[PDB]
Amino acid sequence: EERKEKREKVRAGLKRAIAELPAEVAARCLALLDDASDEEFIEAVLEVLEAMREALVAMAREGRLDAVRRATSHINEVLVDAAELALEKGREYFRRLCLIVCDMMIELIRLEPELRRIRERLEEIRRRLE
Amino acid sequence: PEIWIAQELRRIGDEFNAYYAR
Repeated sequence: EERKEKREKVRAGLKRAIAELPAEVAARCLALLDDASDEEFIEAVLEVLEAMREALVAMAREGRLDAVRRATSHINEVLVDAAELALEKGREYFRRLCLIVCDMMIELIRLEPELRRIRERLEEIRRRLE
Repeated sequence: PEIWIAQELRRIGDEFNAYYAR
């Protein structure tokens, strides 16, 4: 039963994250989230996550370092429940999240001027999963 | 098992948002 609970919590944090995006991408991520039934959900989450990773890196090179922060924080508050659900449907669904989320933050860290410690752990967690 | 990596990712991810730009 708790699958539905964790799905609404992932639906909530991702919505709050998407609200920090431009309206062009905030439309597709929002339609993919709400037109995916209940078993493509994790696929839509990984789709919305891949579009978000695509979005936040462009704004990070622009100077929108505050929107990327506010957006990723909402990605963070649902990162554990998304991995648990993705692990419930398949070990590959777990691994897809890091390759999105881990790769997202890594490029976000590799863009901001002036911690390599976090970049370091993110790379190995990617390697250890690969 | 794998759930630890998830908790490690929020931990690492929450630290990224803390000490990002400023």
